[PDB]
Amino acid sequence: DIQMTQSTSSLSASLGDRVTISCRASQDISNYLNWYQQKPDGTVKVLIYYTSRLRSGVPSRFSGSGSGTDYSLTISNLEQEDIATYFCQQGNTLPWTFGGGTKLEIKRADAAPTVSIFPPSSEQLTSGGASVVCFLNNFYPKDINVKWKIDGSERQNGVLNSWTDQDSKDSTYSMSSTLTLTKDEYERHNSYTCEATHKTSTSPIVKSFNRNEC
Amino acid sequence: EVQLVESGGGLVQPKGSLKLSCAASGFTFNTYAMNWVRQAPGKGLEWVARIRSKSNNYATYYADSVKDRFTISRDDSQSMLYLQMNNLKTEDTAMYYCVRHRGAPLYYGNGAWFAYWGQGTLVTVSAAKTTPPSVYPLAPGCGDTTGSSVTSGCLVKGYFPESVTVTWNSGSLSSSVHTFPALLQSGLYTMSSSVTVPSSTWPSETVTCSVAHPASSTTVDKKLEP
Repeated sequence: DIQMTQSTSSLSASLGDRVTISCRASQDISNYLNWYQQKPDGTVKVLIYYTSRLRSGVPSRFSGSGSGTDYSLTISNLEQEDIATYFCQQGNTLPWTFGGGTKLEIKRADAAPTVSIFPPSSEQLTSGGASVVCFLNNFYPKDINVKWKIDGSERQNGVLNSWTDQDSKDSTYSMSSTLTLTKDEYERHNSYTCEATHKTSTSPIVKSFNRNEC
Repeated sequence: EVQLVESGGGLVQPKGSLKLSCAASGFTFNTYAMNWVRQAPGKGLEWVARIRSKSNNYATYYADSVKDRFTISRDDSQSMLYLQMNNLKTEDTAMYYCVRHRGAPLYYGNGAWFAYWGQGTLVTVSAAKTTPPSVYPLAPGCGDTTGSSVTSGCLVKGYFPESVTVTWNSGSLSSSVHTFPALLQSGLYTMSSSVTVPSSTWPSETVTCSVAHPASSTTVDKKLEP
């Protein structure tokens, strides 16, 4: 089979930049090389076919070049809506094979997270469980640390963290942190705090509640 | 415009069977070749199978990975594409896309490419059983306020398989919603969803999450309360 390689699996660029994504085929594919965009929500569309032909309806900032085994997708003057994963595909011989994808992040100005904390619900407590949840919303860059402090002591067991995709509108990220305890463990303590550490602040952004006041 | 709507995705055990469907509209279905293309979670695209038009006697082609296990077929009268999947394997776990082939090669080139894509239907091949989620409201505790905004949520815990859909106010609140990708922990998924609104409009006006988990026939609504 013909192996398609996109040697860069991820990249980060700014609005207005030139973005070049490369694709190499294991053998000559006679310019039967196509490019697709997959948006974060999973929607796929064709951009370019037969190396350089622009699909009707696709903006002219997308162009393709190459011959033989070596091909490139260029996005000139990168726009906000171009956050996506890009795939090449040869159509010369069966099976028709795809490259591994190149994920494109778009930069933006640094932004501090908005932090929200939530106690366990009555419903869950009744069932004998206790999940405390912290949201850190709309921050940049993606790297962020969240710590749980229970009565002032850090707690790491039972914590699970989930980052959103980059927001297609404003290029921010969001993350959820969930601390899951037994009901009996929950009732044993009073102060529940989530602290966010991020390059946007020298001191953490903190949210807290007290069990016996909720 | 072109619509390709996949259905039939769901949980199946190893060595089991499942049939996918795709309902096409907005183009002359019977003049085009059709494909299935798939995508394993967090992975890239893999072409699965092709069926040509009636004018080319419905010639079929398959990727070696699925050959003799999968059968691609079409019903032109109903503008439907099918994929019968037998003797399923763990590594068949994927989102499955219905895909219309490129048109006339004299205009579009001989090389194969994929002109229109559906949104996909998810197939999960796993020994684990279906488990509905527990849904819990995420309400701020009493005695704190920032005058401008409040953020609420729903926690969706301990389900299998993917996926779930959370809507806020029957889809009315779309703009302000974050969805947190599910995480698998000891055989079960958990995810959450958040919505942010004007501090005025709630609690004065009602905010409800509706959580669907089709695999377990569950739909749960949690009205959020102070």
